[PDB]
Amino acid sequence: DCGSVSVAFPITMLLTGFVGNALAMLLVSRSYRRRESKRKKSFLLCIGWLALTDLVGQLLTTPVVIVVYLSKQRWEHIDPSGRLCTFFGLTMTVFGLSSLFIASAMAVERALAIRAPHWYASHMKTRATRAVLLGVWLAVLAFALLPVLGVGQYTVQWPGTWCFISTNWGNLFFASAFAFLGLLALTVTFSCNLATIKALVSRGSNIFEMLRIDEGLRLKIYKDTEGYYTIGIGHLLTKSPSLNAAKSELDKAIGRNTNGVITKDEAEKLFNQDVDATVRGILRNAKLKPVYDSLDAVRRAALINMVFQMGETGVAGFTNSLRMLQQKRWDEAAVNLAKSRWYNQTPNRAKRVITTFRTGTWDAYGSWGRITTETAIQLMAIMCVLSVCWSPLLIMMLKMIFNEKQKECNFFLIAVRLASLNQILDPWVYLLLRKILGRPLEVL
Ligand SMILES: CCCC[C@](C)(O)C/C=C/[C@H]1[C@H](O)CC(=O)[C@@H]1CCCCCCC(=O)O
Ligand SMILES: CCCCCCCC/C=C\CCCCCCCC(=O)O
Repeated sequence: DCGSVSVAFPITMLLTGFVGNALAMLLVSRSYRRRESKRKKSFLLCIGWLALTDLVGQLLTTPVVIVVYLSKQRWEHIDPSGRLCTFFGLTMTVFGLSSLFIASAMAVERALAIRAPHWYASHMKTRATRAVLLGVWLAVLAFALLPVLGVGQYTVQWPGTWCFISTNWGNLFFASAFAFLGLLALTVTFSCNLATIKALVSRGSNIFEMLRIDEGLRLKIYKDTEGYYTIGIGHLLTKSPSLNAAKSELDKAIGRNTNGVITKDEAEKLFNQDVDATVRGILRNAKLKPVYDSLDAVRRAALINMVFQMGETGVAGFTNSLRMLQQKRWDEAAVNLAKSRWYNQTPNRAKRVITTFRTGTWDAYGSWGRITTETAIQLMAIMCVLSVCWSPLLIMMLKMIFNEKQKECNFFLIAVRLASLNQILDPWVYLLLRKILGRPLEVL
């Protein structure tokens, strides 16, 4: 095929891939080193690492492909020894699997953040995410080093412009392993992305999710530190030690026979009741009432959060902080709240609350604005792009293992070219398209 064999493909592919990935890295560096409030620096860390992984993979492969075209093909002439072909095979496989596993790591992380928000906020440290991206790399590099040892081999592919995984036992096992490793990556990505979208639709009110991150959600009847029956977001059922008395208390509050188990919607209903009662306490308190009225809906949630943690009297003791809230001295009020025994006992919770009072945003807890639909469309796009670009290669390889005269050589070049396109689209899908086309979103 005179059409498929052209130097115009690697030239335009390298050009588009280079610009996108070098710029994605530049924007990530400007957005991460800021030192603000949110610990979502790990999401920037993954995108930044993905851009680097994609850029290096293109810089190491494409110049060789260009050189063989200029020399008038015959890879075996330019490389009589097996060094460049095995190296090319290695660099194609290590950077190919790394892109798919980083895409999967992000999918898993987003899913954990939304499906288990309480556990995510306390268990992370950021050092774990940096170690995972290092570990994934070494595990992939070790697998890619198998033909060097003896398991499988890297051969010259049609039209003699590139090298890849060859398709008795060693060659077939190494090829099958790559095929199943690639399909596992796509299945893990699709599953976590579908789970995330489903959960974004299920999301409750902004107050509900705020206290879920701070206190946690339990849908089964459990005992607290004092031994009292509790459910949902810290809702005490009864002070009686009887389990029967607790199940009948929950059944009265809900309506139906729950038998210790409830739904997120029912937990939100019990939470909304607790919100009504805490507002009653605030309005009845002489000191908390003028503060509550002067504050906006977002800042009121930060006050309700404090009342849930310390109680009506506990919050009232912060006389100096409350006076600054009505006077709208947000920066000064933050300092006085930080100078407390509460801040030292629960540093992560106090930091998220103080930021909500200071900025008047949900930023410390998450997005939840118009970004909730923006993320849904972005996750949907990932699944579409990843499947069209990476499925033909993976299916072609499984077909080759299962065993002009054949037109498989022509389609295999189309298949690897599509898989290479995924690492050109990556900076656009994950960062650049949102950062550039952020204005037409408000227009539409
Ligand atoms: C198998 C998946 C590898 C994907 C990768 C890790 O991202 C590396 C691909 C790099 C491409 C780049 O995107 C432009 C280029 O040239 C590289 C090799 C393309 C395959 C060989 C085709 C040879 C030809 O054009 O005749
Ligand atoms: C606005 C988003 C930017 C997207 C840029 C698109 C980059 C496309 C670059 C090169 C085309 C790659 C060719 C892959 C198709 C394989 C078919 C073939 O070999 O004929």
